[PDB]
Amino acid sequence: VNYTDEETQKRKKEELDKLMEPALGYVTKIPVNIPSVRKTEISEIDTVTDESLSLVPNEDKLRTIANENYGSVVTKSGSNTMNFVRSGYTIDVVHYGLRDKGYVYYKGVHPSKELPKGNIIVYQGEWDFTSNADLDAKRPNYNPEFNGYGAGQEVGVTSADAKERTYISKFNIDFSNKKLNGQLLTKTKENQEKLRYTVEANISGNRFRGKATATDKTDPILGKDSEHLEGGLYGPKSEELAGKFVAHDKSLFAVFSGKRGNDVLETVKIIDASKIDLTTFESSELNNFGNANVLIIDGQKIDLAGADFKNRKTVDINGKTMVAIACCSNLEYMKFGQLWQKEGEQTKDNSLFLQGERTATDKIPVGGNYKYVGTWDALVSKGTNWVAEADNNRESGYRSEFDVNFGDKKVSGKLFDKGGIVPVFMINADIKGNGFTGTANTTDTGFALDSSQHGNAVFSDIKVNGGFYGPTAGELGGQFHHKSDNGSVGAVFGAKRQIEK
Repeated sequence: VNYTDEETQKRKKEELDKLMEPALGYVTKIPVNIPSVRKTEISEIDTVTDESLSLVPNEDKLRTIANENYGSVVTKSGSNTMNFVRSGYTIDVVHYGLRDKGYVYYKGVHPSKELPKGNIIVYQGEWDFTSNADLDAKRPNYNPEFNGYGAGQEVGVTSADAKERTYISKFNIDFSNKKLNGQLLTKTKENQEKLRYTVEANISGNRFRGKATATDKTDPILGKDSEHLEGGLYGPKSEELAGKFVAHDKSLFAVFSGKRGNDVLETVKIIDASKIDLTTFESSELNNFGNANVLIIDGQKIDLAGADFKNRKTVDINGKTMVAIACCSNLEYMKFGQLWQKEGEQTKDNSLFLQGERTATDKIPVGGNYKYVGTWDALVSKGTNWVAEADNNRESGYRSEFDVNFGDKKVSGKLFDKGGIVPVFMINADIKGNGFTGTANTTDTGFALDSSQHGNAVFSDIKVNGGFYGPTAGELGGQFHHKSDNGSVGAVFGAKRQIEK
């Protein structure tokens, strides 16, 4: 007898919900019935963490099984059309028996940090799917759509098993309203299109969450709705998208991909997420899906929220032990802080990081003068290392204070050492869109690294990049960095808008 875990509808729902988590990609295994069971649901749905488009998920393992047992692996990725996303399958087309038949997947690169400012933008692409395996699901021994005897009965049937059919996808993305509609079609050799699903989703960050509605509930393979469709926009300015949905009965796993035309569109930043390497003082980008309170390292997530003012989070990723100090608890829409790899008592790859969810451009205050109070993190290196570490002291801590004039579109700021009553860094920037750009300066003679003859640090007009974050730009953050021989600095800062008592 075949004993399996009883699952409540609750548990099932939760399991589906967990699949809605953003990721670079997803991949599932095509269900193959063991001889004793009549039905095998889709279940092995794994996230994808690798950032290489050329790497096809589990094509390695499938190749292997196609080697030991003889085998013929065919891989469809849509690599000849897409630049940032890959979707499709890798499948042993000569499959028999009980070994792996293959996998269906999507994956992407550079989760978009810029979106088209508005309007409806069309994305065209393709989609693929795998069914579950079921003997008692009225799947015909001859299928007019899918090759072979009893497709979908013992082994999941895929888009690869389709008789002279192409599986096209079309999307309308309303960037003004952050809504998304779409059609998944099947075109025949006679160039006749058949709608199979319609999709609807809402956009948060660079991800969209919604549903796929099966247009023909009488279809034994493609006839079940999905309330669990999730995907993302990929490419620096949302050039492409890819995503997936799962049928509510786990009887279908579909992936899809789209790409917009060449019409040059005005974009807007929605996400800031980068790090400054504290030994080269270069700034690199971080992957991020629009949630500033999560840090994406090597395709795996790290929650930064905590009960303290700032919080230390230690997470193991690919053997690498990562430690991140993330500030602050009063910042709902941004985080910044320290990030390194733990090497026993040593620490490598030291870096500062900043993340924030940019305010809607049309929601930036047109006028008014506001104070922003927060803190900062920094490393200055000139023979010795001066350091700023985020804290909760408004009076004598490592303060950061900001006067924002939304009328004159200017930002003035002071970055204090602790105890000091004069700032060691001074920021002047100009507001454009939902960001600001400027300069950080030391005083004419700068500030001392250690409190004679200990050195003085001096920095002239270092580029400052920053943004406003939150629904109404009530939070602000920024970074600056510079490496030379007369001295180097990496710094990130964050501040919360004030009201007077």
